[PDB]
Order: sequence, then structure tokens, then C-alpha cells
Amino acid sequence: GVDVEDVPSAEWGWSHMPIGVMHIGGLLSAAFLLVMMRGNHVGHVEDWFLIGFAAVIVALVGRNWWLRRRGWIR
Amino acid sequence: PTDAELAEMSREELVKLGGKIDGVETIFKEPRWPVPGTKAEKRTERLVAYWLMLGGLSGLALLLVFLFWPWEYQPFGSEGEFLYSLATPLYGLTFGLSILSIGIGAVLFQKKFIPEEISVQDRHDGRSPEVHRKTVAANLTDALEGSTLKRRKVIGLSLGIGLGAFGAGTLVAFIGGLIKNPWKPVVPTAEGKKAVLWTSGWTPRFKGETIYLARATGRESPFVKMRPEDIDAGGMETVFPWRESDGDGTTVESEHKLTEIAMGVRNPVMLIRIKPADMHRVIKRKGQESFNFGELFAYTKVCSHLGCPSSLYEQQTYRILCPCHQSQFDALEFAKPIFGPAARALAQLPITIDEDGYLVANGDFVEPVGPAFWERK
Amino acid sequence: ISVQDRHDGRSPEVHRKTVAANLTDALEGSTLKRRKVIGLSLGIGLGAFGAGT
Amino acid sequence: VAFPRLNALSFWLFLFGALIAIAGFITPGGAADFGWTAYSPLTDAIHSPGAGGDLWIM
Amino acid sequence: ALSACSPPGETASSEPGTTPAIWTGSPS
Amino acid sequence: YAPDLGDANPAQIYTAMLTGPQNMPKFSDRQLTPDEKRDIVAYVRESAETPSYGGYGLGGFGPAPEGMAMWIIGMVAAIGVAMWIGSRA
Amino acid sequence: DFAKLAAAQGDAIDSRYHPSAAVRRQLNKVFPTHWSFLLGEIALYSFIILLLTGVWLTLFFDPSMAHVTYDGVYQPLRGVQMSRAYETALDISFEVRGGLFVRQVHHWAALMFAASIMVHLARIFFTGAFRRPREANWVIGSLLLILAMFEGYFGYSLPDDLLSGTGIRAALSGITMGMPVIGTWLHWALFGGDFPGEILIPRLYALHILLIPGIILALIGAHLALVWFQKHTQFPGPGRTETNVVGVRVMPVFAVKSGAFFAMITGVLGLMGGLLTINPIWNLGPYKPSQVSAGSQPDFYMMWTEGLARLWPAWEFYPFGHTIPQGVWVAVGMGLVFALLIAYPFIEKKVTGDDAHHNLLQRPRDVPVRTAIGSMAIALYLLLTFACMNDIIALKFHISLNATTWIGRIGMVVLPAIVYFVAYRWAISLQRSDREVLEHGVETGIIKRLPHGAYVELHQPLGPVDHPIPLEYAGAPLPKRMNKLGSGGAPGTGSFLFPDPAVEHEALTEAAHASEHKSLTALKEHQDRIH
Amino acid sequence: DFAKLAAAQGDAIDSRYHPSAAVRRQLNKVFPTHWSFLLGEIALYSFIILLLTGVWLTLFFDPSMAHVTYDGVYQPLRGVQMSRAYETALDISFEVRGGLFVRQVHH
Amino acid sequence: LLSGTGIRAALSGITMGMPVIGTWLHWALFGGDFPGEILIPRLYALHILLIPGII
Ligand SMILES: CCCCCCCCCCCCCCCC(=O)O[C@H](COC(=O)CCCCCCC[C@@H](C)CCCCCCCCC)COP(=O)(O)O[C@H]1[C@H](O)[C@H](O)[C@@H](O)[C@@H](O)[C@@H]1O
Ligand SMILES: CCCCCCCCCCCCCCCC(=O)O[C@H](COC(=O)CCCCCCC[C@@H](C)CCCCCCCCC)COP(=O)(O)O[C@H]1[C@H](O)[C@H](O)[C@@H](O)[C@@H](O)[C@@H]1O
Ligand SMILES: CC(C)=CCC/C(C)=C/CC/C(C)=C/CC/C(C)=C/CC/C(C)=C/CC/C(C)=C/CC/C(C)=C/CC1=C(C)C(=O)c2ccccc2C1=O
Ligand code: HEM
Ligand code: HEM
Ligand code: FES
Repeated sequence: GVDVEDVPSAEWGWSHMPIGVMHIGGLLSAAFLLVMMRGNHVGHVEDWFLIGFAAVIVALVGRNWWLRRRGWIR
Repeated sequence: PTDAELAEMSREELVKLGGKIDGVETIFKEPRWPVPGTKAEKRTERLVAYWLMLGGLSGLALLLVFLFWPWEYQPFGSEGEFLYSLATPLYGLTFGLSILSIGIGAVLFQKKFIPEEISVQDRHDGRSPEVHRKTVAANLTDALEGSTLKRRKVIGLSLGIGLGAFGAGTLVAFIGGLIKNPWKPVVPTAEGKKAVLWTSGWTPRFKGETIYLARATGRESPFVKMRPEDIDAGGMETVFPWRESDGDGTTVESEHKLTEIAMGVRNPVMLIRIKPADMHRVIKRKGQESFNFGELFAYTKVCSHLGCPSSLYEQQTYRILCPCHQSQFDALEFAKPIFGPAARALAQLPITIDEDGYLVANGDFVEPVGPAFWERK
Repeated sequence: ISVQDRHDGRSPEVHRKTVAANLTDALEGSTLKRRKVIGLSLGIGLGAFGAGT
Repeated sequence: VAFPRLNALSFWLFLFGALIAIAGFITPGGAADFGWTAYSPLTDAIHSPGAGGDLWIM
Repeated sequence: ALSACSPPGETASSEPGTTPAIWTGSPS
Repeated sequence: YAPDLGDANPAQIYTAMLTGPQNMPKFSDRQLTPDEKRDIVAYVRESAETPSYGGYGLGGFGPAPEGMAMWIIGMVAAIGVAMWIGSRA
Repeated sequence: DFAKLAAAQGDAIDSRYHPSAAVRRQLNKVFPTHWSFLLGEIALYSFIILLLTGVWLTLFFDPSMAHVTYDGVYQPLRGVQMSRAYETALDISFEVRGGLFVRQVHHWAALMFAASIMVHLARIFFTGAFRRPREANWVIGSLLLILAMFEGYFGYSLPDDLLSGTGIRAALSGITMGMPVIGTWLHWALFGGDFPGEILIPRLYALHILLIPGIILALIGAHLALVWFQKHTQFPGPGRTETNVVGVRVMPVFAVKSGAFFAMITGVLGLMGGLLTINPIWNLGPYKPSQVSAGSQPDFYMMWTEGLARLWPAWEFYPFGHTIPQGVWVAVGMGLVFALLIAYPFIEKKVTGDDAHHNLLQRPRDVPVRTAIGSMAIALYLLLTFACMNDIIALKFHISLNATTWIGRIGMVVLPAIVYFVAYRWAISLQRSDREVLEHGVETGIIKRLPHGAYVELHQPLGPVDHPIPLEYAGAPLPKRMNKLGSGGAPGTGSFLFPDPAVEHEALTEAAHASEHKSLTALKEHQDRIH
Repeated sequence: DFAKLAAAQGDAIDSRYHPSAAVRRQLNKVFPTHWSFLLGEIALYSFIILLLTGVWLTLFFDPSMAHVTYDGVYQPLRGVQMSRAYETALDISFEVRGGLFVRQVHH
Repeated sequence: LLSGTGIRAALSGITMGMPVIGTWLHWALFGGDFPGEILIPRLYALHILLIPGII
């Protein structure tokens, strides 16, 4: 799924992962970080850390998906 | 090659022929010291010799140190404890040094004197030649077809049935000695016979049994009754279910009972005296509103996650902590798990005092104590 | 009723000659025979380690 | 530059020293809380005894 | 990787409860 | 945390048992009798002052420093020896 | 005198068993000489140590859970009630000359066995040696890894001390008890009843000295038989091809190298068993269900499991009248991991459709996706391992326990993704560096200022020049320093203090140069002729 | 089904390991049929049994010389000082289903 | 009782009675006098692992 210009040694071994796997992986990782807010803990600093990391992951996935959908990123 | 011309081959030619038979061609092999009579060869020979000699002298040191060093354990803070502490490091030093030096000498001999070679072997892998594959397939098919088992369905069906039945019977008669019902009532109780997982040493046995909270003195009479004023506020105690009929460790049956109560996995109880200035902060569990005796609460010392002793009492936070997986229960909220992988509260033991004033258990745990299982709740 | 040939006793001469050639070639090309000190120290060290162990 | 590898060494020493000094927040006592000037008696083992100050120093 | 469930029998209370009575033990 | 007990003289151990400062349970003179307290003091001092017999005590914590030592000494040395014996490419 | 004896013994052996053809075949077998192909051998040699010391330990160990009073030589446990296994372990450590040394060598050998199995697995996975025809050999290796993990677990559980007993109670009891339908049945089949039983230690002793060692011995035998008759893989190189093996014959280079490596590994293990303390049981005391210690961690090859149990967030289920505890997750976790380790070659075969016979290894940089996955798995394993040790990390490095717990929880998601991304880009960038070297030639580090002011670097082409003709990548490593191609010259021969006469220097240097040219020429002729 | 499956399994085995020549050499090995040449076989087969039952016995035996009081089901020995090994042998005989049978088959 | 009598008569008496190294062999094997504590475990390790492995 890659070209010699992108991955020089593409003929030699497995060198492409479909972007769907990465996109759903990011969404699932964000969902896991969010769902970890349900549990047993008095404090709420960890909830904000989870929310921030989930936001960063969702932002990265959204930007990558948007740029592949518009043509800039391939 | 014939015997006559084999008789007239040099050793190098014979090695070449032998390698060629096996599929191996040594395309390079040259002596390590082509130039005779140099000082560098002498130096390398003496280096290998010195490494092997160090190995020999270290083996001798191993023999001598093992035989003659003072090895017997020496008590704390006495003379001869330094030599005892050095005993085992000296065995390790001598043994490892000897064998490591021998290995180094062997590596150096290989790298410096054994001629460097580059041999090439043919793999001959993948599919077998068609003659071998066809002959082996024909042999197997001929066995199966001459057996005639295919055209005899009654014999094949009977053979399958019999072998399967014998295998099933043997497997059952093999594993069956290990299979134990965990719910066979074997433990007496003031309500009949009950399963082990439903009971502990705190379970009363004759409907009015006085079970004392006994501290472990860690000594003849390792357990003793204790009074509520024997715990200062903010202090923690590990108590065990001890009855009058258990004894004091003198007689052998008394020691057996005391051992069996000290080794009960669900026996230990954590007894904590809350400071009164914090007794307003106590939130009580439904159905356990009357299990504490004033400032003294009693909980199980068995974590509800995986059964480790949650035995770290932080008084200024009233937090029970289990070191196995870092669970935190709030002792002010009926030992509710506030952190970690624990999701169930620690059981609370009802306690009171008897006529003499000694702390006793006011009944049994109102739930199973240790880690959860299928049949819980 | 099947009959198989033993093919036992000594090996064919080619195999014996080539095996002897390979083994003596190893021992000779290693040149350990003309290293008296290396051989002696190897024997002493191996024996010392064996006795100690 | 005169020493191209010593240059990269300087940069990485920068990065890792800065990270070490900032990692004092990870400590429960917190990072250095005695100012950037680090005046003497306030910085002793008695006054400001946490580990964030030691990470600051190193 | 799923959600959490509280134990059905682990609720809190508001009743303060009575102080435990002095204990007496049957002879056997 | 609960600190390392090695550098503490007996009176500090005794008074730490006797008056639990912070998140230490308080061990009164009837919960822990003076003879019990002295036995605990003796054991703590003995454990602080005893040298390791098997060699170098890797901090006295157990399998964590042991695994770190194996990965950083034993495995490093083994891999280095393999690199010396073997070849690259 | 010994030549006649050797000839007569060989004649007798050949007349009686006629092994000449087979022995010659085994002596001429060619093994590649890469250093990484030695990694597996470490796991072999330590295992042999584990046998030897193990047999020694069987002469003094009584694996009885019966309770006795010590009355030994160790004063700080005099009069303490302990099991018979703990007392016999104490007697080994104190009452038998060299018993402590044998115990420590045994435990260190177990640790090296596990670690070397892990490093060998990394080699096999990243080089792609699990590919056809070597999938079953990967399956056998994975089974050996699991068996070694559990064998070491049972081993250090054998002396019933506080730490090992706490580990038994946590893992082998709590996790087993909580399994959905058969958990209590498994627990009562294994322990014979409740956890603090009377049969556990003898059963584990039988499993650990006889059953699991026998299974591992049979699996290692089958493993090495497969490696021997499915000849070793190799990296692409000058004289290498899918249909050959380039290296050294067994006699005598390979045999001497393997023996010397065995001796050196035994030396390392002996030195560590003497100079470093491992599992000082007498400091822990006998196991007691009422006591536990702050530093509760297993041997490192199990640590990840505990880390998982430390990080998974208290997720339990309550179906109709039944409880599914948190520990169940951990069990499933392990299962999945082991499953995902056993069937990896088939997963990659399905995903990439690559079902071709492969004898030439792959450099990890040439397979960026598999390298990224392997780095991801290594990062996750390391994170779980350190999360197991987060109490010690919290104590030594000032950080709160909740901080390490939440760092681990968030990390087991964030860190593997970052490591995947970095590894993928790093592998492709290594590919690009290889291409740059192949297309411009090696950078020699020498800068010239041309008369018009041009600062140029001197490039050393690896092939002919027209500027070099760009060579084609052939899956092999490339030189990037000039000292590695011989430009650094040779020092004056001597003894590091005194030179040899210049005639001897000339003779040796000329002979070595001629030999190097002869070796390269032979490889070049073989490469040219075969291709 | 079980013909094409056998052919496919044979092809896969031969492509991965190419044992056809060696396997055929093992299938064509001729063995004399005299009855006495079976005697050694007996010594092998019983040995295999000794392994299997033997492993079973290791799941319940405790090899200790520590003194215990029996306290079991077999009445004629209750309250008798014995060793832990003798106690667990009695437990194999009486407490485990098929334990006595496995013991007797093993001996 | 029967196998213990057999151990005493053969493994102990004959081993003890041998010349020069007899009692040394007995005390190495039994770890002391005949009614030792490391005899049954030693025989168990010889019998389930060592001798079956050699065999
Ligand atoms: C590949 C395996 C395929 C075959 C598996 C073997 C067949 C399973 C059933 C066993 C056959 C029955 C033999 C006796 C079983 C029987 O009938 O048990 C009764 C209650 O069974 C029942 O209703 C049915 C049992 C339900 C099975 C539950 C499945 C859980 C399994 C999967 C988990 C165990 C895993 C074992 C792994 C081994 C770990 C160790 C390496 C009540 O026990 P209990 O009243 O305590 O009395 C005890 C005497 O039974 C008993 O012999 C004993 O010897 C006496 O001491 C006595 O305690
Ligand atoms: C293979 C090399 C090993 C050489 C062994 C060969 C030596 C031959 C004989 C060995 C005899 C044993 C040595 C002395 C006997 C001895 O044990 O001395 C301990 C001293 O220990 C220390 O700290 C000193 C640390 C200095 C050692 C540095 C070497 C450590 C290496 C092996 C670590 C490398 C791995 C790095 C891992 C991370 C790298 C990756 C990032 C006592 O320290 P102490 O002052 O009492 O405090 C303790 C506290 O835990 C506490 O304070 C407590 O209160 C005290 O009770 C006492 O335990
Ligand atoms: C989980 C986490 C975030 C931890 C952070 C704590 C920490 C190390 C903070 C340092 C400050 C920071 C973040 C600096 C960043 C700059 C960088 C890249 C620094 C790199 C240097 C680092 C991080 C070194 C730490 C290495 C580390 C954490 C190792 C694990 C600790 C282990 C396994 C200790 C085991 C161990 C112990 C505990 C002993 O007591 C002992 C005693 C005697 C001999 C050996 C040992 C021994 O090996
Ligand atoms: C892969 C193989 C093996 C591994 C990983 C392993 C691992 C271990 C470990 C880590 C210990 C703890 C020792 C201590 O802490 O003192 C142990 C104990 C023990 N091992 Fe092994 N072992 C293996 C094979 C064997 C074999 C083959 C035997 C017997 C022939 C054996 C006999 C013993 C005995 C008797 C003990 C308990 C005695 C003691 O702890 O001192 N082991 N094992
Ligand atoms: C040539 C091989 C073997 C022989 C001749 C042999 C012989 C015997 C005999 C005669 C007994 C007495 C049985 C009784 O009176 O109850 C016994 C007991 C025992 N055997 Fe073996 N055995 C052999 C191999 C094995 C193996 C391989 C194991 C373990 C894998 C094993 C495990 C045991 C155990 C644990 C006992 C004691 C349990 C009991 O006495 O009930 N044996 N052996
Ligand atoms: S057993 Fe207490 S947290 Fe796991």
C-alpha cells in the first residue's frame, strides 16, 4: 500500500498499515481513556488528564482524516 | 573414486571430496600464521597460555577456599562474621573466574590459531523430489488400502467407539481424583454444616459462643484477650478469633488449634480506634449501623480484590491500603474501596464487650470475606 | 514377507577415509599439537576446574 | 563548527538537564519553591527539604 | 474493555444504630 | 511513605512506636508492652546492622533490583560476549 | 601413542555402528556466524545450569507444609514456627557448605533463562525467522516461553516464605477463584481445598522438578531438531542466497565457539551467584496469612501480570446473583497475550498474503510495520513491568503512588501509539540512510575548500563512478565509516611497549592483506558464479 | 474430505520439513517376527505405565519424615504417630478416588 | 514398617559396615545416623526424577 518513494524498502517486507486501523485505533483509545473516568476515586485531577489526552487523540485523528479526505495527505 | 585412487589422495583432497559429498564447499581456508617464526606468534601463544593458566589457578583457589575457608554461619555482631559473609562471594569469585578464564582462552585460541574458513552448504529444502514423495505416498496409501479398513464400516465404527470410550474412561478416572466439590458442607456452624468459603474462624459454632478478639503476642500463649482501652486512638491492631476452648499453647492439641486459627486465611481482623474528633465523619453501611463499639471498628484484614492482607492503616487519612495491588479503602465509610482495583468494601465484624469487659465479636460477618467468586451474592 | 539388506559392518572406504580426513584435518589445522604450552595449560586448567567443581 | 559532535552533546545536555529540573513537579512535594537565586540558608536540608530542589540543582 | 457496575448490596445508610449490648455466652 | 529505618537510633524507634506521628498507627504501652517494644527495637537494629551473606544486597527490596541487575549486568555481559564471539552483517 | 588408540577406536566404532556417513554429514554442517544467532544458545546453556544446580537442590529440600519449630543455626528465627519447606531452605542456605551459592546460582540462572528467552524471541520476531517453513518452530518457542515463566514462578514459590506465599495467595489463588463458572472448582482441584492447605507445596515441587522440566526438555529437543534439520536462516550478504548457507562447518570452529560460549556463560552465572544476593529468604520469615510486606513483586518475567492487575480499573460485573470480579480481566489478559504470541505467524500470513518459502532474513528496518508492532509490544510490556514496580519507584524516586498508577493507566494507551509511530518513522528513515549511502557513497568526514570557495565532503563510492553509479539495495548492511573499510590502517606490530623488527611487521601486514584479498576474491567468485 | 485433507497435510509437511525419504526409510524397516523379540517390548511398555501412573502419584504424595498424628478415615490407625509420607500414602489409598487402584497398578 | 526395616537392614547396615569409608558413606547418605530427617525426600528426588531420567 506504499510506493518506493515513501518506503524505499517496500518490496522487502510488510511496510503498509491501512489508515482505517489507525483511525479506529485512535477512536477506541480515546473511548478507553474516557470510560476510565467511571470507577472508584475521590479526586478529579486524573479525570482532567484523561479528558486532555483523549482530546489530543481525537484532534489528531480528526486532522489526519480531514487531510486525507481533502487530498493533502495520502 | 576407487580404493586404489582413494589410497593416493592427500588429506586436503579427501577433505574436499568429503565436503563435496555432503554438499559443502569450503571456498576459503587459510592458516592464521602464514609467516613462520615471528615474535607475534609467541606473544599470542603466551596470551592464550596465560588465560588458561589463570583458569587453572582460579580452579585451585576454588578447591582451597571451599575446603578451608570458615563457612559456618556466625551470629550477629560477633567475630568471624566478616569471614562468614565473604564465604559465598569467594566461592562465586573462584568458580566463575576459573570457568570464565577457560572460556576466554578457548575463544582466543579459536580467533588466533584455528584457520579462518568460509564454507557454503546447499540447503536442499522445500519439496522433496517427486520420486520420494510419490513412493512415500504410495506406501501409505497401499497400507490403508490393503488393510481394507475403508470398506469395512462396522469395524471402523467399532474401533472409533471403543477407542473413544476407553480414552474417555481413562481421562475421567485420571482427573477424577483431583475434582473436589467446593460447596460440600464440611464446616460446623451454629446453623448446621456449611461450605468452607461461607465460613471463617469468626463463625460461631454453638449459638452463643464467646469469640474473643485476641492479639498475637508472637511468642507459649501466642494469643491473649484484650480490652478496649488497650488501643490508643489512631492505633491499629491485628486480632484473631480465639475462644476459651482453644487453650494457651501448652498442650499439643492446644498448639494445633492455635496454629489452625493463626493460619486461617479469612481469620485476621483489623481493629481501629477512631479519634472522637473524627467520629462525626463516619458513614455507616446499611445493615451494619451497630457493628462498632464506640470508637472501635473491626474490619477484615483480607483485601476484597485478591485476598492479600490489606494491612497498611494510615490514621491521619483513615485509609486501609493493600500492598499487593495498591487498593485503598476508606475506614470512615465502612471500608469502601476509594482507589485501586478493589471494587467491594471490606467486611465489618460486629464487636462488643463481655461482662468482664474483654472485647468480643458480636456475631458473624454479614457477608463472605475474601475475594469474590461466581457464587457470591 | 519382506527382506531388507543389512548394509552393516564397516562403512564403504570413501566414508571412512573422508571422516578420518575431516577429523585429522581439524586436529592438525588447529595446530594445537605443536603448541606445547597451550595444550599443557588447557589440560591443567580443565583439570583444576573439574576438581574444584 | 569546530567540534560537530560536541555541539550535539551540548544540545542534548540542554534538553535533558532542563527536563530533569522541570520534573520536580512530578514529586509530591513539588518543584523548587525557593526562588531562582537559591539563597543559602533557605536551601539547606532543613529549610526546603524536598527533592524538587535537588533535581533543580542537578 | 467495558464499563463498571456497583455491588448491589453495598449501599450506605442514615440510621445511627444502637450501641451493642453487653455480651453473654451460653455454656455450650 | 514509610521511611527507611536504617539510620535511626533506638530511642527514635521507641518513640515512633509510642507516638505515631502521621499515618503511623499509635502503639500504646499496652498494645505493645515495653518488652515487646525493646524486642522490636532489637530486631530493627539487627536487620539494619547485618551484612548480606549471599553477596551484595541489591537494596534489600527483592526481585525488582534483581531483575534490573540481570538485565544490566548478566544480559549485557552475555550479549557483549556473543558479539565478541560472533560476527556482524 | 594416542594416534594408534584413536585409529583403533575409530575402526571398532565403524565396524560396530558404521556411522561414518552420518558423522561426516554432521561435522560438515555449516552454521552462520552472526552474533544474534548465539542468543538462543544462552537460553540453552542457562537451562543446563538450571538442571545441574537443580539436581543438587533436590538432595536437601523437603517440600512439606507440615509445621515445625526451627531450632537451627539462624538466630533471628530461633523458635519461630515455620513449614518444613522453609526450614529445609534455611538449612540449605546455612547448614550445607556451598548451599547458599547453589541456591543463588540457580535463581540467577532462572533469571538469565527468562531474559535470554525474551531476547531470542525479539531476534526471531524482528528478523522474520518465524516465516514459512518455520512457523511451528515459533509455536514451540512460544510454548517454551510460557512454560519457563510458570516454571520459575513455581520454583521461587517452593520455599514457603512470606513473599512467595503472598504471591501464591494473590495470583494462583485469587485469580483462579474468580473465574466465571469453574473458578472455585479449579481452585479446589489445585489446592485440594482452600488456599492455606496442606498439599500445595508438594504438588508444585513435583510439577517443578519433574513435569515442567520434562516438558521443556522434550520441547527444547524438538526445537533444536527442527533448527538442525531446517538449516539456520541467514542475513542477505555477499555470498548468500535462499538456497545456501554461508558460514563455518561444525568441526572445529562451531564446536569450539559453542563450548567457549558455554564456559563463559557459566562463568557469568557463577560470578553473579557468588557476588550478588538473590532471594534472601531468611529475611522474609515463614509465610503467614496475617502478614504481608510493602514490596510484593514476583520475579521479573511475571511482573507484567501484576502490573496489569495494578492498572486495570476495578471493572466488575454482577449477573443474576453472580459476581465476575476484576481478576477475571487479568486472566483473560494473559490468555489473549499468549494467544496473540502463539498465532502471530499465521496472523501475518493472513494479513500480508505472504506464504512463500523464506530462508533469507529481513533486517528490521526493511519491515517498518512489523518493527513498529514489535516496538509497540515491547513498550507495553515494559510499562506493565514498571507499573508492577511502581511502589519501589514511588519510594526511591519521589512520586506519589496514585501518580504512578495514573501514569501507567494513561500510558498503556498513549505510549504504545507513540512508540509505534516513532518506530515506523525510524525504520523508514534507516532505509533512507541506506539509500543515501548507496547513491552518494560513504561520507568520509573530510572537507575540502575548492579554489572558488566550495566546501565539499569527500565521498568514497562503494561501486564504480561514471559521481558514482547508484548501486541497488540488496537487503544487506552498508558501511558508513571509513575506519570500517580499512582506511584506519594498522598499528605497528609489537607488545604494546616494544615494537617487533620492521621485517616481521612487513611480513605480517603483507600476509594479512593478501589473506583479506583472497577471502574477498573467493566470496566474489562464488557470488558471480552462482548468479 | 479426509483424502484431500490428508494430501494437503502431506504436501505442507513435505514442503516445510521434506521428510519423505527418511519417513519412507522408517516405514520400510523390516523386523523379524519371532515371539521372543517381543519380550523387550514388555519391559518398554510397563515402563511407560510406570511413568504415567507415576506422574499421577506425584500429585498426592508428600515426601516428609516430619511426625504427625493420623486423624483420617482409616480407623485402625487414628491417633497414631506416623510420618507425613506414610500419612499421604494412606491418603492416596483411602481419600483419593482411584488412588488405591493407581498405587496397585504402579507397583 | 516393612520398608523401613528394609531401609535399616540394607541401605544402612551394609553401608555402615564397609571399611574406612563406610560410616562416611552412611552419614553422607542419611545426613547423620540412620533415623535421619533427609532420607525420604532424598529417595523421592532420586526416584521420581534422577533414576527415571537416567533410565
Ligand atoms: C479434560 C478433562 C475432561 C474430563 C474431566 C474429568 C471429569 C470431571 C468430573 C470428574 C469425575 C468425577 C470423579 C469424582 C469427582 C466428583 O464426583 O466430585 C463430586 C462432584 O463432581 C461433580 O458433580 C461433577 C464435577 C464437575 C466438573 C467441574 C469442572 C471443573 C474442572 C474443569 C476444573 C478442574 C481442573 C483440574 C485441573 C487439575 C489441577 C491440578 C494439576 C463431589 O466431590 P466431593 O464430594 O468433594 O468428593 C471428592 C471426590 O469426588 C473426589 O474423587 C476426591 O478424590 C475426594 O477427595 C473427595 O473430595
Ligand atoms: C557486580 C558488582 C557488585 C560487587 C559485589 C562484589 C563485592 C564483594 C563483596 C560484596 C559484599 C557486599 C557489599 C557491602 C554489603 C552491603 O550490602 O552494603 C550495603 C551498600 O548498599 C549501598 O547502597 C551501596 C551502593 C554502592 C554499590 C553500587 C553498585 C550497585 C550496582 C550493582 C547497581 C548497578 C545496577 C544499576 C540499576 C539501575 C541502572 C539502570 C537505570 C549497605 O548499605 P547501607 O549504607 O548500610 O544502607 C543500605 C540501604 O539499603 C539503606 O540505607 C538501609 O537502611 C541499610 O540497612 C542498608 O540496606
Ligand atoms: C514512572 C516515572 C515517570 C518515573 C519518573 C521518576 C524519575 C526517574 C524522574 C527523573 C527525572 C526525569 C523525568 C528526568 C528526565 C531526563 C531523563 C531522560 C533522565 C533519564 C535517566 C532516568 C529516567 C533514570 C531512571 C531509571 C529508572 C527509573 C530505573 C528504574 C528503577 C529501578 C529498576 C530500580 C531498581 C533498583 C533499586 C530500587 C535499588 O534499590 C538498588 C540498590 C542497589 C543496587 C541496585 C538497585 C536497583 O537496581
Ligand atoms: C527452566 C527450569 C527452571 C527454572 C526457571 C527454575 C527456577 C527456580 C527458582 C527461581 C527457584 C527459587 C530458588 C530460590 O529462590 O532459592 C527454584 C527453586 C528450586 N528449584 Fe528450580 N528451576 C528450574 C528447574 C529446576 C530443575 C530441573 C530442578 C531439579 C532437577 C529444580 C530444583 C529446584 C528446587 C528443589 C528448588 C527449591 C529449593 C530451593 O529453593 O533452594 N529446578 N527454581
Ligand atoms: C522404572 C521406573 C519405576 C519403578 C520400578 C518404580 C517403582 C515403585 C514402586 C514399587 C513403588 C511402591 C508403590 C507402593 O507401594 O505404593 C513406587 C512408589 C512411588 N512411585 Fe515409582 N517407580 C518408577 C517410576 C516412577 C516415576 C517415573 C514416578 C513419577 C513420575 C514415580 C512416582 C512414585 C511415587 C510418588 C511413589 C510413592 C507413592 C506411593 O508409594 O503410593 N515412580 N515406585
Ligand atoms: S489483593 Fe488487595 S489489592 Fe489485590
